[PDB]
Amino acid sequence: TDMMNVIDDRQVIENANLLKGKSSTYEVPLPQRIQQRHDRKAAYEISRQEVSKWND
Amino acid sequence: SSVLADALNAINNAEKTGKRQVLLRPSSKVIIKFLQVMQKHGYIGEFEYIDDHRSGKIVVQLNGRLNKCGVISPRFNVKIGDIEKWTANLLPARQFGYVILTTSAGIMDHEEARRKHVSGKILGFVY
Amino acid sequence: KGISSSAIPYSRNAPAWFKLSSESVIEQIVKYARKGLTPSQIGVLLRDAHGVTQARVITGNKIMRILKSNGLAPEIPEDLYYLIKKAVSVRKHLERNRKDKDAKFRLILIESRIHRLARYYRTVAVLPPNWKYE
Amino acid sequence: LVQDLLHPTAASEARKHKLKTLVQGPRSYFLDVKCPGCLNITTVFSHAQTAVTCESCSTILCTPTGGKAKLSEGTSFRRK
Amino acid sequence: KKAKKDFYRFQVRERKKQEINQ
Amino acid sequence: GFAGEEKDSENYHTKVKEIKSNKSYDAGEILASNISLTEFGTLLSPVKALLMVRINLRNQNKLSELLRRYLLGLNHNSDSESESILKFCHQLFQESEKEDFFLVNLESKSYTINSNSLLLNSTLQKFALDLLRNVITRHRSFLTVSHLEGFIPFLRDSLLSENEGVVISTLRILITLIRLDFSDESSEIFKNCARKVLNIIKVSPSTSSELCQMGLKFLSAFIRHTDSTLKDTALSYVLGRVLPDLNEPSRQGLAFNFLKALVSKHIMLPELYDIADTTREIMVTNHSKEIRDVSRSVYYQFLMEYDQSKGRLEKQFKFMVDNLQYPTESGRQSVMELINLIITKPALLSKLSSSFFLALVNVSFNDDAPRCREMASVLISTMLPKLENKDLEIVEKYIAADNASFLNLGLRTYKVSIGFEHTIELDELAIKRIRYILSDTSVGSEHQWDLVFSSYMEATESVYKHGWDGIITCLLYPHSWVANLVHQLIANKDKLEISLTTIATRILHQLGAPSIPANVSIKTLVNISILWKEQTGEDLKYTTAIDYMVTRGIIRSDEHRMDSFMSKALLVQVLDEDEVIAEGEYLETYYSRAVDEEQEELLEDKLQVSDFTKIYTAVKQTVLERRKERRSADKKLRKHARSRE
Amino acid sequence: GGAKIHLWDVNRLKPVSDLSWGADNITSLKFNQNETDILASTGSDNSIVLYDLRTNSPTQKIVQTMRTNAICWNPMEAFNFVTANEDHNAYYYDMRNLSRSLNVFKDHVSAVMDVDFSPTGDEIVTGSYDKSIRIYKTNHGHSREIYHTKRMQHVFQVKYSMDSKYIISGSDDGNVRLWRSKAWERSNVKTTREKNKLEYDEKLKERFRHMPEIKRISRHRHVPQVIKKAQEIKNIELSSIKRREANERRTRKDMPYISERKKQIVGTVHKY
Amino acid sequence: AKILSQAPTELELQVAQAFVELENSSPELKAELRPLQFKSIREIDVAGGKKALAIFVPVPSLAGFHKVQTKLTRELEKKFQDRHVIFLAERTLTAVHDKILEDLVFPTEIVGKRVRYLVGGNKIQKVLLDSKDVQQIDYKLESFQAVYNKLTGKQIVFEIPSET
RNA sequence: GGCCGGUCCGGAUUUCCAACGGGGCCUUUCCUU
RNA sequence: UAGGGAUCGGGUGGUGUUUUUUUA
Ligand SMILES: [Zn+2]
Repeated sequence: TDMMNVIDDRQVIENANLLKGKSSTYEVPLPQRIQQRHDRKAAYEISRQEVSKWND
Repeated sequence: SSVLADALNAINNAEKTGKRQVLLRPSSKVIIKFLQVMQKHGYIGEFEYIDDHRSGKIVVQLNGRLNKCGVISPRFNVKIGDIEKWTANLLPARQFGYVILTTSAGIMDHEEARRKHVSGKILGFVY
Repeated sequence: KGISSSAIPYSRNAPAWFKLSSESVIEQIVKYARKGLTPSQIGVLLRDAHGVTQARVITGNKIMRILKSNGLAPEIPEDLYYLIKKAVSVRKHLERNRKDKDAKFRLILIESRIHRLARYYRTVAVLPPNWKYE
Repeated sequence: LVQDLLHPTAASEARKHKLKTLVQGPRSYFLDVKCPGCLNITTVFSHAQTAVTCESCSTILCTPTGGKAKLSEGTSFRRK
Repeated sequence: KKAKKDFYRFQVRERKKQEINQ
Repeated sequence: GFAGEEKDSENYHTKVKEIKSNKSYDAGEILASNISLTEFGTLLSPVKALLMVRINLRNQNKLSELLRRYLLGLNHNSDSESESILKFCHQLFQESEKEDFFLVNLESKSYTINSNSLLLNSTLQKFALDLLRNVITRHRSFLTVSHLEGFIPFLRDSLLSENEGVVISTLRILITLIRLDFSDESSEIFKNCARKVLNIIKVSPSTSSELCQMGLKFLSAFIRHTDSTLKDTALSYVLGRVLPDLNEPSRQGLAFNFLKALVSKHIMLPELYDIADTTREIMVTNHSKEIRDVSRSVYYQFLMEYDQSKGRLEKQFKFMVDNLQYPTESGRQSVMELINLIITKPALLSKLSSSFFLALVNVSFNDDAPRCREMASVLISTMLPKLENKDLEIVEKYIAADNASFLNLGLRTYKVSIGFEHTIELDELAIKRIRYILSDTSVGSEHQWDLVFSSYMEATESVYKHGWDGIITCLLYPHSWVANLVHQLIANKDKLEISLTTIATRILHQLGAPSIPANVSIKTLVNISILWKEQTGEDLKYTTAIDYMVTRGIIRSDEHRMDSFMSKALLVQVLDEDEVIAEGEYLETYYSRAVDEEQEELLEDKLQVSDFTKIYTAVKQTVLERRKERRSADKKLRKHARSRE
Repeated sequence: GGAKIHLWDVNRLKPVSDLSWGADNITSLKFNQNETDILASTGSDNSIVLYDLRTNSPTQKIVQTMRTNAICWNPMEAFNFVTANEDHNAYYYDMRNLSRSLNVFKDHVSAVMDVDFSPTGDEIVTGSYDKSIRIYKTNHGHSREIYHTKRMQHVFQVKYSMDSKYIISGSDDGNVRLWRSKAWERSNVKTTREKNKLEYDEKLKERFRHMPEIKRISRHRHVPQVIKKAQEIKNIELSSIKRREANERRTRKDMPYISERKKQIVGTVHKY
Repeated sequence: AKILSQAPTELELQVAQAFVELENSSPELKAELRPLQFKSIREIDVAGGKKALAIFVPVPSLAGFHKVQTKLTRELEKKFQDRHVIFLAERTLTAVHDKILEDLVFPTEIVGKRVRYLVGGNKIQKVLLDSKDVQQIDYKLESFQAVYNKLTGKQIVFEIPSET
């Protein structure tokens, strides 16, 4: 951050307070129907996976 | 001509020539109620109301249940003692088909009219 | 007889590309009417040039209403005016050469079409009764 | 031939006549024209029915025809 | 071009001024 | 019947008597009518009198809530709380456990098979509902084993073979009855219905149904309070069935209670480590109240009461850091509440209180308005319970941490080794003396230009609110007192300083000049009136009266009424102060008229001076009229009215 | 299938799951014969929606031009089904690639009301709104055989008996009838000389199928003249559409060829 | 600043601070946020969980919100993010429901209303959107029908004549 | 009817969430009509 | 009862030849 870049400038002790070596998490999320469309796309993919068994 | 009458002529002769979907404009609310009760009794199928701003187009999808709708001109009052003789001289057989009346408390056919024990003026018929 | 008509769209919050205001439209309308333009012509001019879709849907009210509301209204309706002056032009032509029985037939039809909306306008009383052909 | 009398294909809706569709609509369209004398924008109808003249540089922009009004040979338009 | 010398009530005002001045 | 059909019909336009008050009527009616022997039978018999023919789902559902209204009336008055209703419940449990060649027959019509056999079962289901809420009569010291062992063999049937109507309530009864140690057959019934809810979850392809949710609450109670819980892999399966439902938290609730129960009983399940991840996810991102809170409860209980890998135990805190920036404005507050619970109810606080301090500083410098208050509160609670070296390095990084240094100095002072805080205040004084350069003069010049970012200012105003060096600070406070809220804070600081320890004339004139060219301004006006009463005495009093006449838009008018109230000898000093208060004798105009009535109420010499001032205002009106008549805006004298209306 | 599709078992009186995409009714539905967790349905959005009950969710939808009357899965292939829709042809769809209806059985004149497979999995039967059922081979796309009688009318539900021998046709005039599938065979046990002869000349007709008088004899049926008139005027208007399309294809730059199997699809959610 | 005279909520003060913030970042706007005024705002969740802000504007400024609406709604979907926001009119009555729907959806379009009457007696009322802006239109359709539901009592399903 | 302490190791205190129902009630404020 | 092929009048779109180009 700007506050972290202005504070942690001089001292050697950074591996105790500057744990933020990785970027952020946890998106917004997406709305309800769009989440439905996404995970039912995943459902269609696993269903085609489970009948490609029956192909042989 | 009337607005209910030509719509009923349309859905009559269109299924006489044997189609599945018809179009009818201008689709007044008495037409809405009139084929509302016939899809309640299972003589047509589902129907869509396309709504422009002008008048609206009712699209009725129908199977081969129905054979004859029809209006009555003019629309004159009938009693509880009169609806039986009107079902006599208006339908082919007795317990078969219906006769639709504008009753005062709703818009219904003859059996629900005599069930709620009301009456009104005769509107049309379907069997 | 066939059909030849415009089909105004289903939209009524028209038209979302209209940068212009809703007061300059009324300003242009009263400009054209005090230039002396009939309702049909002022409508078509600001349809094409200062492009409106129609003023009844950009402004909240039709142009005859806003002409009356800005005190610029006609004294006879536009249709009766145009049909009257067509009647006087065909009468002047037949008066010039009185052998044109086709123009006589057309003048009979034009006067009957005058009488139709004339008695309509008497029954609605936009122009007052006692009125028979100026 | 045999068509779904409800919502049909857009390829047939853009094919049939503008009255005969299930909900009627326009087919003219508005468009921004640059008058080439002084380059500034004015809107114009398509079936423009009269000779519009861009009052800034009052040359001419489109002469009318029976249908779509043709534009005057140096004009440049954006459909909108 | 297609202006009118009639048809409006301010034009009946100007033409009544005409028909009383002449 | 027909009145209800006409009330819920459609071809029926209007009346005033439309809302059906009958559902409320019965819950108000059985309060009196709870004979519970005869008239209650005459209540429930017309139920069956229609429940022997045909009833749709609509009529069924309104009858079910009608029975809920009956049961709510019983909750209000339970007429006899000694077992005459319980024998009644047991009673209704026992109740709800070649000739054609001559036969003319004419007008033939068939009947339908629905009429007997739907109503063979549905009345039994509704009687079991009614009866079993009657057993959830909750009155304490009325539950004994000798009271309830007659009812256990009836509910053990309508738990298994019921089909979904009452089961949710029967195991609610068992949730209420899990406390009382029953007989051995009935504890076998408890374990048998535990196997029943296990088979319920095994058969139902969704856990977000009310049946599985209530059964999860029952298994919560069965986990928490029995001797020997078992089938641990089976409850691991149940939890693995639960975890993909938590993409949709919607009245899960009961399910989180189930999570609470087994994380409290502390069973080692390896899928719980993924349950913690998903509950952290929904804890932040879930957009309801109290579901985020119970998820905070379960995640916090897991994090404090289970083990962890020695990289994962800081990885979850790295997730805490990565959710401290969360874009919604309430999930971040839930993050702050969990960080509050981390700092409160340890050497872990010292081990994590450096990164937590830096992140709370960055959240204090965030953009959310009400979250900044929680950031300040958590920063204060983190600085107060900190260790020695942690707080020392924290204050060092806060001191060293240009507007960044200003905000860090303000934050370290707001948190504020009191001598070390005074050394930080010495460096802050080196900031503050360099933080006063022509700003209030530029503000007065902007006011004069109008009549024709203050970051270090607000930081130094905060430092002045915190605080001959203080005298030089009070001198600089007059320099910035003489950016509207910044000048208001400077005026509040100078008012506090002058209340602590020519100068009064300069302060009052600079206060009055600010109003001409807020509630904090009202506070500074009351303080300046206090200073004027504490105060060239008659010359400054005439200067204050001239300032009040120059004042007399709603704030300046209220300041004029306040200055006249501070002024009111009674008139020998107030001769030169009613030159404008009588001139005013549109809700602000109505308040100004009330102010004029206040000035007139709050006297012979004052009335004489008021009559002379009225004659002087008439003379001034004559002088203005003479100037106008010698000048003579013809159409402009009516253009104002023609443009107003 | 009602106003919304509900999944429930026989042990509880409430819907265990809602399953619909949105607000559109479900005109029919059918489970699978194998991979029994999967099922299909047809809604009056002119739409096919497949559902999987393991994930307890709908899983793909295609929209066609006209409304699909009735689905029936394959007993043998287990991921191929047949939709019967109101344009006058049935569509042997795949499941795993729902963008090309991999066969189109065409020869009808009105709306095709239902369809099911033979249990042997290679011969399907459509019954339609014109007063005639007909039986299709799977890998042809034209009528193997037409059954009709004067008393059957508006035949709504035709199913295939579980030994692939009889065709049960329930009409609209009330009657439900039996038919043979192979209309020339008989249903008694045969001595092996009869079995060898009938099988022999069955194979022989099969290999001499393309001779131009064996083909006219084995193709000749007798349709009712309503179906005859409708089929021939359908032929002349289809030839007209083909000719006018040929003229536009001669002039215009890019009118790209669409397959007959891809023609009726108007859309598909989850493009891949 | 520019609210109606009733005392607002604290989040109303926050969005008013966003309004004065966009007015602090002035000279990219054409004095458009000088004649603003709102009667009241109100925020309510959808079944998706996230909330929606109905801002009632006293309707010269529905059309006064002319081409500023898209820029300011992405501005405040950045400032007061993640809560879907809409501007509305205020007080036969089918006309006022029609108009609140017409500006409720967006200034995008509606192109047609259907209502199909099923065989069970139920009805389904569909509204049909334009063809355009779909990547941001589809993200808020359930929000639109939820706010029309709780703002009218009626039941409405939005769809586009497109794929989804 | 569910969720939260804090009095003591399960009886009294409390916050919030839902469902019914209760009360003041927001909109002809300027105008002949 | 419907369908089809033309043809006249207008319009829209396509993109090859007759056509042309700073006079309309
Ligand atoms: Zn120009």
